[PDB]
Amino acid sequence: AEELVLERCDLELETNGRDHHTADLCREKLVVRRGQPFWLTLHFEGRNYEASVDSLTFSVVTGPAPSQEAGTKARFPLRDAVGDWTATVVDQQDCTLSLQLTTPANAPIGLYRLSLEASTGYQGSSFVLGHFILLFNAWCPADAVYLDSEEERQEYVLTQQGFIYQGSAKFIKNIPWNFGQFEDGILDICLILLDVNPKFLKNAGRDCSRRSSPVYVGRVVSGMVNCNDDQGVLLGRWDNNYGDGVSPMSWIGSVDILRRWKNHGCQRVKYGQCWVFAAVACTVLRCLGIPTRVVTNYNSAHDQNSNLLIEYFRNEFGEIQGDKSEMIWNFHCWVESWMTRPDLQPGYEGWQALDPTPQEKSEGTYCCGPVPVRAIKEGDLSTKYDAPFVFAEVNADVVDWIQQDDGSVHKSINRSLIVGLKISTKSVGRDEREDITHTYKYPEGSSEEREAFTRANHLNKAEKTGMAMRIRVGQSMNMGSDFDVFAHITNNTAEEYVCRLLLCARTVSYNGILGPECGTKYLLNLNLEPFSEKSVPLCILYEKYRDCLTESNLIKVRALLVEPVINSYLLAERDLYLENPEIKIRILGEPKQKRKLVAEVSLQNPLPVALEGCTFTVEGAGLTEEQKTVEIPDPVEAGEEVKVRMDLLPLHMGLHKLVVNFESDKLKAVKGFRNVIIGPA
Amino acid sequence: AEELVLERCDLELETNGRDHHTADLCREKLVVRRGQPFWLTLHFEGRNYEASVDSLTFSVVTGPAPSQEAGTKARFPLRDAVGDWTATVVDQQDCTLSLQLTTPANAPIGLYRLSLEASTGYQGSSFVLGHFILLFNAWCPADAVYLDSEEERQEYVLTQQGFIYQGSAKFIKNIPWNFGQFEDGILDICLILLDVNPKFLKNAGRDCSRRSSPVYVGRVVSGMVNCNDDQGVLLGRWDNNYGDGVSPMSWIGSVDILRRWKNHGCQRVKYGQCWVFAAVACTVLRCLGIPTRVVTNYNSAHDQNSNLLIEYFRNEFGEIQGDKSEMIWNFHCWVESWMTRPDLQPGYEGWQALDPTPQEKSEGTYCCGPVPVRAIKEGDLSTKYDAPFVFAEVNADVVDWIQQDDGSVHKSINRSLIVGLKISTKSVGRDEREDITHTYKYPEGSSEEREAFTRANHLNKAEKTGMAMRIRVGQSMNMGSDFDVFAHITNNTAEEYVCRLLLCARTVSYNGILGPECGTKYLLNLNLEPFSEKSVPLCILYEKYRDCLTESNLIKVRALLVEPVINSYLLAERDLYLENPEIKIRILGEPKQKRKLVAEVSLQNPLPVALEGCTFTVEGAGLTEEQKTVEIPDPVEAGEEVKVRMDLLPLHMGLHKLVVNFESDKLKAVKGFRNVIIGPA
Ligand SMILES: Nc1nc2c(ncn2[C@@H]2O[C@H](COP(=O)(O)OP(=O)(O)O)[C@@H](O)[C@H]2O)c(=O)[nH]1
Ligand SMILES: Nc1nc2c(ncn2[C@@H]2O[C@H](COP(=O)(O)OP(=O)(O)O)[C@@H](O)[C@H]2O)c(=O)[nH]1
Ligand SMILES: [Ca+2]
Ligand SMILES: [Ca+2]
Ligand SMILES: [Ca+2]
Ligand SMILES: [Ca+2]
Repeated sequence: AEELVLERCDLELETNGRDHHTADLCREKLVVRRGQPFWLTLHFEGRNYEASVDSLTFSVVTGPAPSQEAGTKARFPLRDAVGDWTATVVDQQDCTLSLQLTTPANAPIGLYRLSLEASTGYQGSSFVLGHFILLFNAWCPADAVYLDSEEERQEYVLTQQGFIYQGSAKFIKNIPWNFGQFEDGILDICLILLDVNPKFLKNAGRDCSRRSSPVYVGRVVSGMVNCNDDQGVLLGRWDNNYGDGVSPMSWIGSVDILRRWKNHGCQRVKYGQCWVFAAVACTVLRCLGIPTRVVTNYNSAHDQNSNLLIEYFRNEFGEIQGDKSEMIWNFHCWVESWMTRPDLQPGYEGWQALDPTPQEKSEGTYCCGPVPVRAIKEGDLSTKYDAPFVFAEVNADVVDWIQQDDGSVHKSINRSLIVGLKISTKSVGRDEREDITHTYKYPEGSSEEREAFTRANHLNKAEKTGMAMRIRVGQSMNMGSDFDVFAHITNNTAEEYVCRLLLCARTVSYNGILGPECGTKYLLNLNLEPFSEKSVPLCILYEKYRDCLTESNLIKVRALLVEPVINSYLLAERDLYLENPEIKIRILGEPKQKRKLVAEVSLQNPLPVALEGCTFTVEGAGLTEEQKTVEIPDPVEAGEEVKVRMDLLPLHMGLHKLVVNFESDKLKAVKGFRNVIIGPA
Repeated sequence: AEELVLERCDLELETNGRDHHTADLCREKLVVRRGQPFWLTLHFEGRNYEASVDSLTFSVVTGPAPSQEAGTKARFPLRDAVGDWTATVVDQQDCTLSLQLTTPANAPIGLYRLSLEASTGYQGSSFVLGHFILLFNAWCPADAVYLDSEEERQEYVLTQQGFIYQGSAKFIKNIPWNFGQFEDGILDICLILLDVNPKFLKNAGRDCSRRSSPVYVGRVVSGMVNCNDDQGVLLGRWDNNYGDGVSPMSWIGSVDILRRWKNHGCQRVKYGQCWVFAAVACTVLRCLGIPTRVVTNYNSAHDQNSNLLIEYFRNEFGEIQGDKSEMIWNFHCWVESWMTRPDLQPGYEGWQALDPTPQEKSEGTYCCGPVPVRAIKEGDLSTKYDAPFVFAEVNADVVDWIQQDDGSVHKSINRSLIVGLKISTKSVGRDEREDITHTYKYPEGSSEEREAFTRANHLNKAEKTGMAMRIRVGQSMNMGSDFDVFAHITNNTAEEYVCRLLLCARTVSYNGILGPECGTKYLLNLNLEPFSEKSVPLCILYEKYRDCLTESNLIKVRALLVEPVINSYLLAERDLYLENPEIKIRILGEPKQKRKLVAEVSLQNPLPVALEGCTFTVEGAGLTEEQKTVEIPDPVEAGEEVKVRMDLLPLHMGLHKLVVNFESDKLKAVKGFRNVIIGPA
């Protein structure tokens, strides 16, 4: 009469991980997404259920201080048909009972402890079934992070390899990145990352209860990448002397960054920069289920303190004399996260710009975001989370002053530089770049742009010698060779002029730091004939820039054309990206799941001098569980090619993007990638 | 005593089709590759083998007139260990006997009839086990068509969707093509194609015996595409009036072409052009196992009768007055097949240029090929199969004569046109274009090129006013809008000139046919100031070219600059490709094998006028067994976008390239493609 119910072999079906799009994550722990029912199988050694005999209720607690009011702890009874924490009986057969548990769409994210309390009237018992991790659901309708396009959900959540776009605005290069959010151990690393955040240390219960909202999780996640004081994922150095750590450009996948962080206590890992911060932030948010895409903005006005107007003071040569002034970044990277905003006036649901790179502010040094991109486009700077900084970054106006020899400065015309240019992020389902510049700004000169700027109360700036000049490069220039770049002057006036044109080309880092000039040509008496174009060539030599070039291979050409009669100053500036040698990747053998695959990577040295200490680094999520590195024994000469073969074992079927990086003493951070389609065994 | 051996349920294992890389082809018929052993399972209803009791020999015949000397018929006995037609016993279990049959590497290709003659001493019997198709093996070492790189074998044989590169040399567009060699029924269509060829009609036995060599099969296959008289796959019209048939540019996959051919008796299908001939030839050869890649050559000297020197006579405006003269083709397509050549001096193994497009010759009208590309590069025109024609196509010299008003003609300088330019074919394993121009020609001005030209006994042609002119387009121009193209003159001489510059832009077809001019600007007194560049603009209007534009969207700009003092003629010509509107393709639902998948295709109309009778055609090998076509009910207006949804059921897992074509009255043959990765069920 009324025998105690005893259970054994509780199994949390890994088939529901395919249902929850957490298939890769379901390795020795059950990971599911909120707002969606997940299968649960219970095995007993007696009566299968005996509902008319036994009543049992589930209790789940996630935080260290679980609270029912806070939403971190909830207990629910079992019923045969449907607060939104619901456990229901799908079926009973043999000695096995099959249940379907449902989590609320606003449930907090984190590790959960599942306990069952089965009291059959008299007596009864309580014990823990297991542990599971609840992530944001991009497929669950009414979840804050919901995407209506399945391809969009797949690319912005499930896809582990993508492109980080960098280089120059005129010539954009897609550097491959392996986000690898589902690489082994990363989810626990992200949970540790959240569990050591300042809000949690201050009040763990408040934080764990507040982790339901994607906006809070995004703020914390981006903050944990090299933003706040004490613990962080990365440490930032911009001075181009990364001797004691991994170079910022050397990175090819964020997986090793997180692994380095957790393995060495929780010390900031090596050296990181704006793209690295955005890439690891996107890895964390994608792992946690928040749809996130890394975005690059070219000619970005970073470090200005939310400033719409930047004034540059230049000398007679056009070089900027400011010692306090911060230069326009060649490009800046930040992330965008797809979520709904219930703390703002309705209609701001969508892409939110989270900038994990710390920005200078009067309040202090701290990363901006998340601000709806809609606010930036409409100029609604009153929106809560760091709207003016991002808007100023995209829509800053730059004014170039040239110092006259007599007293005051004179205004020059620079039409070659436009801020917030060629905003780009990887397209959904393709390798092509998607230009999202329209998402942040309206078309220039439109009524809609005018009203949006008026909303920011920023209506300033559009001209007053019928001449123009721009920098032209002709055909492409590869890194490691001397090449010519031309300064093209277009005179469409009856007047014929004698002028002074000053050309200076300087090795420049991606964040605007200018090194010493690698090319200089000054003409004090240049004759511009009427209604004609004149092109003055500047020869840039490999030897002149080799020592002081960045790892971003950026070189800035500046030209200043002065008409003396009317004393008119015309300025043209353009950033060249010296192209690295291509990496030729050959896949050897038939590519199949859990089958040895050989990848042969080779590059042909493009320098006059020999390359020494060459090292190939290869990383892929689904292609190799661990990063593969090969060191080349002997130096590689001027003509010679470096070719090596690395064995990989891919355990995931499907498309994966293998990223390769070659590093040498004279050539650094040359990237390559190859799409690999793994078949079934 | 000595019971008769009776067999039943003979099964030709479809698992060996995965072994033979014929997995897609193994549908209700066994297709295997020569030079490799294929599994065979025999079921009996008595003694499993009783070798000490029964001796049985296999006999296979392929042709209609099988001959042992010819190699079309061969009979071989069964032994337990290894003429190269070998049947051996791998294993015996229960009532089942498992054999492994081996075909010779030089075995002829075609349909084979497998017969077994089992005589157990006294009596015995004979009967047919089944039918199988033997194809070229690119994986079998020592087979003539052998590739050492697995990726190369996969792309040049197994890959069913690729790119046909066309457009202009300066701006190359990759048109997607669905070769679909493994699409249902195509292999039988190709065998019918071979079985109706002239050599077979003349002497079937000789042809079937000669089908062992890939060179013979290639000659016949390329011939059957619109080359020889009577039966052919395609019929060619170049006059741009394809009313009664499918347009040459409308095609997106060669599968429908072959199906149209066989379904309607064997009548030439619709209208075809050089790329169509090459595409169907590549489909046939890839289906038959010969590694083949379609190759495009820009500024190709086709229809010249193997001529290394082409003379053009032009008027005062630079327009070509020749009424007999054939113009330089903007681009020409042909195929390349990988095979060894035993009919030539050793060392010509490799890519063979087969040009299925019929070329004018003194002997008659007939397609060239297969000539080793090595011969073209080395200038060894004595090589057997149409070497001088292809070499002349790539390395022809063009001389432009401008007729003087007084008597004779005067020689002009055209540095804007170089023949055999930007030779390109789809890369192996990627969508990127691979430039194979180096494969046909050595670097200009090198000693190796000089000796190669000397081998062709073609050493002619490199100049004698320090001026130059080229056509510049600035930013891209989309089709359906007016745009400006500039004629850029560079004077680097102390002399200042007054000159006459004549600009004429004419709608041009891809094979050089020039329609009426859509832009004209003539300046009789243009002033070029010293040491300066002058750009003269020509406005090309949509209304001016809409009626007479080709389906290739090609427009040829011609500029003639005449200096009168020294009477120097400078010529610049360039072909623009008006870019079509992009097709935005959205994949809806999770993509899985044998699961309904929705593809939404949409394009935004780029014309001033409305589009009527819009029709979307969608084709994919592995995505749809049959071509899917949707007709848009109402006209699409100037602003509006055309968007439609087509259900597809993909039955093959893996990567497939879905090709889409949109056709309307005002916009024609706009292409798009999307890579689709089909997961398992
Ligand atoms: N500006 C720039 N152009 C590059 C770079 N690398 C290659 N290119 C080539 O430069 C060409 C584009 O130059 P463009 O913007 O048209 O200059 P312009 O036409 O002379 O005014 C392309 O053919 C590119 O392949 C680079 O780092 N910067
Ligand atoms: N020549 C040509 N250029 C095109 C076409 N369509 C787009 N373009 C654009 O033209 C630019 C390249 O022109 P380029 O060869 O550098 O001319 P140039 O620098 O003015 O002498 C690229 O930015 C292309 O995007 C076309 O059909 N023909
Ligand atoms: Ca988007
Ligand atoms: Ca001008
Ligand atoms: Ca090749
Ligand atoms: Ca000049």
